[PDB]
Amino acid sequence: AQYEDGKQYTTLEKPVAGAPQVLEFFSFFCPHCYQFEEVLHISDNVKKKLPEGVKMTKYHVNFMGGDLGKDLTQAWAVAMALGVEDKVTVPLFEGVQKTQTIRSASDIRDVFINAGIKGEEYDAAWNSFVVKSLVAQQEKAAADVQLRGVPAMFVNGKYQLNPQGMDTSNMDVFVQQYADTVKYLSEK
Repeated sequence: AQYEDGKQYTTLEKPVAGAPQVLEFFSFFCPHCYQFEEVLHISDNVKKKLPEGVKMTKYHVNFMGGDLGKDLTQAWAVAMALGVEDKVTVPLFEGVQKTQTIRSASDIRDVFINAGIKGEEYDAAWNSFVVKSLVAQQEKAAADVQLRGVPAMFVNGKYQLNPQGMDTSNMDVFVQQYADTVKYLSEK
């Protein structure tokens, strides 16, 4: 065929019931994730080709960057609860990988403050049980698929995107092939 298991995707031996339709995993420490976000705009281009009525989910992971890795997962939980993913994503990546000004939870907080979320609002979010369970979700979703690498995308809990099997000569062509694959998998 033109889309083959083990080529543009792999199949999970252990499918995950009740999984989000389109599930993406990343880490602010993850160098390809930086590419995916800032240069390739993967998430965005996938969304543009998805049928709609389709939920898109994105979660942070713990297994990179030790202690700060977990701070970042709790902070992404804060971003999700407050709906401010799109104001903090770029400065978190640049603060971690470009400028390296993020070294503690307090520095993560500064990014949100500078993005205009109020201190009081952030610290209440940070400390809230709704954020705790949002952290639990991120971890549980990763655990459900035995996740050991990012970036990672899963469709309907059964398919995993395999970008290593796509041409990288052209970044544009890489992204479209990627998004078209998600769409293919989506209609499976």
